[PDB]
Amino acid sequence: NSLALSLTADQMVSALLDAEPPILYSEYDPTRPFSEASMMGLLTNLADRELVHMINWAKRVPGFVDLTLHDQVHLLECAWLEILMIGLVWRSMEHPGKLLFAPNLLLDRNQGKCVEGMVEIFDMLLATSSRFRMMNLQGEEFVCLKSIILLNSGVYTFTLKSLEEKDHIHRVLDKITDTLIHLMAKAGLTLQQQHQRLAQLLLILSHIRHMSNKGMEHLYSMKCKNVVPLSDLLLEMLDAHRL
Amino acid sequence: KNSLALSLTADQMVSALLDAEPPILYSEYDPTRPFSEASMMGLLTNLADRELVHMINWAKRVPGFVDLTLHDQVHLLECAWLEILMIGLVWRSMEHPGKLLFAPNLLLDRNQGKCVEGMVEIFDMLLATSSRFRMMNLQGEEFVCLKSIILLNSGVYTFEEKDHIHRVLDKITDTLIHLMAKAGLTLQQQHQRLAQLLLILSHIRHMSNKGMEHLYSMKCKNVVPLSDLLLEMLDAHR
Amino acid sequence: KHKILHRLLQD
Amino acid sequence: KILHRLLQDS
Repeated sequence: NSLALSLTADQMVSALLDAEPPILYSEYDPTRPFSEASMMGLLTNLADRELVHMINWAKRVPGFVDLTLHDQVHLLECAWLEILMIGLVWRSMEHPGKLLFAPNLLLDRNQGKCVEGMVEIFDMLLATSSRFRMMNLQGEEFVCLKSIILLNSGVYTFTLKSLEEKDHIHRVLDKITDTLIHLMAKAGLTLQQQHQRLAQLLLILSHIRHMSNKGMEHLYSMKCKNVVPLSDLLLEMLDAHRL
Repeated sequence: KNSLALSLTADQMVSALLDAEPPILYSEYDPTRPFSEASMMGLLTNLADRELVHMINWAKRVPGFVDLTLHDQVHLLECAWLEILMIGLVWRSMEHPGKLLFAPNLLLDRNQGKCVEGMVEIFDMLLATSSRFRMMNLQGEEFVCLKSIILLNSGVYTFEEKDHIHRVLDKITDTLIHLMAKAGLTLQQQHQRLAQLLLILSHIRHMSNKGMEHLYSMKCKNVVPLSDLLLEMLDAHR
Repeated sequence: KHKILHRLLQD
Repeated sequence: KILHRLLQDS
């Protein structure tokens, strides 16, 4: 018997909102001059500290604690960059043409173009926050989409006891889908508009996967370049995708 | 600048997509069952180049795709072509558990994917998608909707021409819900099944990215000859 | 630019 | 695995 299946729609939103990680700050110094590796060093330092909060945020996600320890590791190893990217996109939603990596680090594409290869990832992140701004995404819907990424990005890459846990994950995903529809019904949307918005939101997750795959490849060349420092946890997450 | 795709009903949308379905192609009929690394990739890239020609004719027959500009049509195909080939492969492999139906005369299991290094990884992901489509009891009318959604959505955030695509995407969403309610599913089962199907597209995107990288390394090996059309579709991702 | 995709879409 | 034990801390 699990708790994630016994949660109501409002209880699902309250649990995901209380589990929201904080907005960490960057070590950015405007006095200090700026290199291609200095900017990436700030972004990789920030992502590492955010990984510590994400690991503890995932524990408070309904159903995630009911999973095998090895199953929890697999889901995070495949979704960690997706979740970082959607969090960055969500924060940058109120800043057209800029990415809010940290409250003290707001970068436009020209500042972010100082790192080669990062220009493409930068534009895709800006286009995702533009799409969220056009749709007027709500925080109740964002925390739902982020929990969907955590549970869905690693189920198709995981015997009868192992399929019982996989069938349990899909029951939690269906609970979050019911919650998304319950949120849209309160906003006055008709039954036709709820299905369209639900489809529009889940299709964006396909783009976030594309950004994470491309972002994971650029992070790999940064390792071999060896110029930008990478933490041991960030290097473990990188070895999880290549292997 | 109005299009005729938005005026079609849900039934007219299903029929237009079904009649636009590409044919099932064959591979070379040499009975040498033991494959080498170059033999298998040669047969697969030859089939992919021939299936790609029919995909372009299928794209033009997708309601709404003809209304885009020539450059917008090129962008959508350039980023979605491998996904469309993959979801088509996964669909034909549904009634063949543990095997991928590349062609009616080219059915392969995962042990045969070991002949090419790096192929067994993508092999397992494709087999896993067939199992999901099989256990979800995916219908043909739902499949043609998921394939058109990939075509219109995969490159839509890398561009009012974008509004036209989002209106057709909403049209196919209405078509998908219309198909599920037609099959007797309740309201709760409709948006749940809608969500489950669309979340698989996120994984089809992942297989495409893993497969697009594997196709780039074979260009750098220059062992399996790739067609010029396949090379131009591959160059669009770099 | 010259693309084979352009010709296949126009024919 | 660092991710293993961080999920494991209680």
